[PDB]
Amino acid sequence: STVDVVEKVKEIVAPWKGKQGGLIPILQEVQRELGYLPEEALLTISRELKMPKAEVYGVATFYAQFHLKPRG
Amino acid sequence: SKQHRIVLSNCGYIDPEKIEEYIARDGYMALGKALLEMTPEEVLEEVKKSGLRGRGGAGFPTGLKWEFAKKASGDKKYVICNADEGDPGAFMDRSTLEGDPHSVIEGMTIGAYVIGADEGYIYCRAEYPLAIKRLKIAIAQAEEMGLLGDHIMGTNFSFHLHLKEGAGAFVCGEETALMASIEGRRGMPRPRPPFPAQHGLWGKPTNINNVETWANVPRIILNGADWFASMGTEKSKGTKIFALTGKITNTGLIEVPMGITIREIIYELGGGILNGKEFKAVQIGGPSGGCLTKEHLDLPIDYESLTAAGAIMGSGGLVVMDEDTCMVDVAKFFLEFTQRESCGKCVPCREGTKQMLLMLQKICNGEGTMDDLSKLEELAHMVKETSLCGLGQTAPNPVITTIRYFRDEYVAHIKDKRCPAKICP
Amino acid sequence: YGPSPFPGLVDLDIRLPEGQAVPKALSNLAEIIGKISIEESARAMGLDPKIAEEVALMLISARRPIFIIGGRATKSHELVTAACNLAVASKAFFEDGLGVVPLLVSANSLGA
Amino acid sequence: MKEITLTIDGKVCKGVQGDTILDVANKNDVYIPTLCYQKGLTPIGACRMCVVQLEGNPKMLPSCTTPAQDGMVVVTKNEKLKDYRRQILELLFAGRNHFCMYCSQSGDCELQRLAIEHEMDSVRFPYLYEDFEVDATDPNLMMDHNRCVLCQRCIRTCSEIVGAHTLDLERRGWQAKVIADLGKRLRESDTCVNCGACAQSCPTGTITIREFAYRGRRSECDAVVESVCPLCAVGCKIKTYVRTGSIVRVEGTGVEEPDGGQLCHMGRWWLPESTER
Ligand SMILES: NC(=O)c1ccc[n+]([C@@H]2O[C@H](COP(=O)([O-])OP(=O)(O)OC[C@H]3O[C@@H](n4cnc5c(N)ncnc54)[C@H](O)[C@@H]3O)[C@@H](O)[C@H]2O)c1
Ligand SMILES: Cc1cc2nc3c(=O)[nH]c(=O)nc-3n(C[C@H](O)[C@H](O)[C@H](O)COP(=O)(O)O)c2cc1C
Ligand code: SF4
Ligand code: SF4
Ligand code: SF4
Ligand code: SF4
Ligand code: FES
Ligand code: FES
Repeated sequence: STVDVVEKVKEIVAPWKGKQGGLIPILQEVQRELGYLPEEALLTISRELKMPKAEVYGVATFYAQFHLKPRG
Repeated sequence: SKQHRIVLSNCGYIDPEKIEEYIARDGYMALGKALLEMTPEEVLEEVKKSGLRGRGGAGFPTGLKWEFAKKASGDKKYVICNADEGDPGAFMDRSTLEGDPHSVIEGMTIGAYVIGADEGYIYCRAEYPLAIKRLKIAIAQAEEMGLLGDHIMGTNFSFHLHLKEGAGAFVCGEETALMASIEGRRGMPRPRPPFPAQHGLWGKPTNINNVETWANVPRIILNGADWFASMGTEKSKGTKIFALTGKITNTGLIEVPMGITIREIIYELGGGILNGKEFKAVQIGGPSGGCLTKEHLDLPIDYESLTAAGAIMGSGGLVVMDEDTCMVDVAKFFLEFTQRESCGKCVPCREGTKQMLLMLQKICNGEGTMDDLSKLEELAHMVKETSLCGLGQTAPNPVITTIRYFRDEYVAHIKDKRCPAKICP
Repeated sequence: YGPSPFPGLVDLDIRLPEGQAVPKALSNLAEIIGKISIEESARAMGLDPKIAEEVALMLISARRPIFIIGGRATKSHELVTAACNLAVASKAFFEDGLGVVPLLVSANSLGA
Repeated sequence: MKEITLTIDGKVCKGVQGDTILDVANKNDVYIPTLCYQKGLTPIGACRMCVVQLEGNPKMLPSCTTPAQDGMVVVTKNEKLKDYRRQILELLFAGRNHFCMYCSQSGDCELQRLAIEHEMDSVRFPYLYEDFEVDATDPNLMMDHNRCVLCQRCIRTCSEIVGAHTLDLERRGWQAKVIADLGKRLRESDTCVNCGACAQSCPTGTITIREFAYRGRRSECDAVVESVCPLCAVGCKIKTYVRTGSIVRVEGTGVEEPDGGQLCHMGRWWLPESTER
């Protein structure tokens, strides 16, 4: 559910608020627990870390390990 | 066969997890004699005469980099260990972090003591879970014994390690891309003159180094410096881990001193090609490295000697080719790798790499003219001399080196339309 | 009492209810010059004691704060003084003046 | 010392020990080709057109990011550099789809001027005919990615000067692209203030103000007058361009002040829309 991922990634970004770094590990752990990075996950990561959406989408699509669509 | 092992002088004659097995073989002694016997200055100057050049690929004297990092402003430093080995064939370094993480921990600690670094990072790809596991447990098993926590030996010296798991890119192995990747940004290299010793992680001075040069500072401290300078030629002193692979009988990691003729590497160490075939070429520096052939058989392998031969030393992978392999296809494969792992920041690389891939594809497919070869050569030279990061400056290496030694093999694709690879129409 | 003009950069949205919140604000900042009471000065501000408490707590921990006073606050020449007093009650000084930076709607303000 | 001296093109130039070579060149009059350099933004190092070499050293150094050091001789024009710069321009033209015939910036584009000054009359490369998106969803701004040099001066203007970090780079490699928030079109992005600082920063004709297309070319103006924006109190300095009794373009002078030349939607949309009432 698109509402489950909201709180579920809230609990993954919790240990990282206000620590000056560690965004690619956040994305790594959202990839581990979802297999892909949905748009809702990225929007909530941006709203919690108060990092712009352009930055999180740029770093999410920079690496080949991540995926923006559900994988087979 | 017969080779000198310094970096991997532990291999399997050690337990990879429990530390007291490691200390039973002079494990942490260096740290003591550098933290309780010597001064934070002589430890730098006696490394500076050891001639330990950067084993990461550049070949820079680590003593000079440590001097640049120590003589910095402000009181906040860092030490970083680059184990984001992205070359598919350069498992050289993951094997070291999986064999003896404690020697690397010692090296990072010695660096922190000399430079004056409080914190420290290690960069490992999330694709290597074994090294990450063993290092995460080794740092704990080494701080419990009071070697990686606060007031080590009670000497006003603290050193914490934060293992950072890499994301997986190959451009993220450069200093600036690594620094950007730790800070949660894109691994896009930045201009060099603000070097990562006056301005690094979060603006604080850093001393990024490779893992095999980190695995050498411990031994050169304890066994001395005059001894380490007695295994080099005249400029490059020490050992070097090589990944001998390809169509060779004996494949794996070897440790030869520097200034070794390549013949011994392929004719008597691996024991010859993996059939009754003959030797055509050997790529020396992984994907972004040149390729040497039979005119280079008695040329010693150094940092300065390989450069004159168009081949760079980096990722240390020595992949050997049979007589059947074609150099046009070899160049295309090694350039299609560096294209996929390009950042897309500098015009020369973002464009010329794709264009050279197309030119090589049309020269191998028989649709090549006689001036597209000149176009390819000039494009290689332009991308080499204009690109920002070393990726763009060493990506058109397997084209320059395949044209300067196999020029007839290229011209044969334009004039007689047939290929000695015997694999394609 | 507005739409929080930066929905995504603010970390403390304090919505004041209308009426006479100007004396409430001026008495609230009076304590920050002396003690640095709050509950009594936080009733017309429509904030439970805790809300005003950590407002003051973040206001005191800032070494160089600044206030942006808008044109809505000019519905009463009292609230402008309230903002300018919150400026002095937190040591928001600069070599050209206080940290108030009013948002004037035209350029010929003094001229007009 | 804080007072160094170099020799660019034989001409002796003065400068300060902290600047780069391009700054010392621009300080006197001296010309160096630039495409990704913008006064007011931290040097990027992407186009590699500002390459320059010293006597003795065969290496090539980017004049915009390499610092100046007293005693160095600088050579900006020779056969090697002309060849390399022409190859870079030909790569840029063969990679993307540049149609100068109907470009809105077809007489004031930095790339086109650099191509004409280097006598480019052929591309020498197989002309990759790739399909790039043209984003005209926003009624005011148009982003035609067929004309992108990937200089990132739009991503640096919406980040350090504006703050509305709406633009960034999508997938790496040759597939690099300038996207809005989360790969959306500009009209779906909520973090945009419609300031047009990106249109002023773009050297090519990728980002373009739509309603003044083909009229707001700085090359075919009649007069340039600098004044102040009357609409609000900030009072931003402007660079009004006049053509046939009409304001066709308002650009923000003040790339040295903290504003950075970014004007508000009013300052650069209402003012040229006012002259046609
Ligand atoms: N996987 C790999 O290991 C791999 C992959 C490709 C290539 N490579 C190697 O990468 C290299 C690319 O060059 P590079 O990126 O190492 O750059 P470089 O050759 O300029 O590196 C020089 C080193 O010296 C340091 N240095 C130099 N001057 C300094 C100063 N004034 N102050 C502080 N530090 C200073 C730099 O920080 C760096 O560590 C090639 O030599 C290549 O063989 C390695
Ligand atoms: C594309 C590219 C990838 C690199 N990858 C690595 C790497 O994985 N590990 C590494 O130690 N150095 C790597 N380097 C070299 C770095 O610049 C290195 O951190 C630097 O040379 C310092 O290490 P050294 O002093 O031991 O040479 C890479 C360089 C480039 C251009
Ligand atoms: S952006 Fe410049 S080079 Fe490209 S089509 Fe338009 S005028 Fe021509
Ligand atoms: S209009 Fe302004 S806010 Fe929007 S993308 Fe352009 S510069 Fe950024
Ligand atoms: S849109 Fe313009 S400014 Fe932005 S990267 Fe492309 S060419 Fe450069
Ligand atoms: S451009 Fe906009 S912000 Fe600047 S003075 Fe004019 S109205 Fe005010
Ligand atoms: S590689 Fe020469 S035959 Fe295709
Ligand atoms: S202009 Fe000097 S590198 Fe881009």
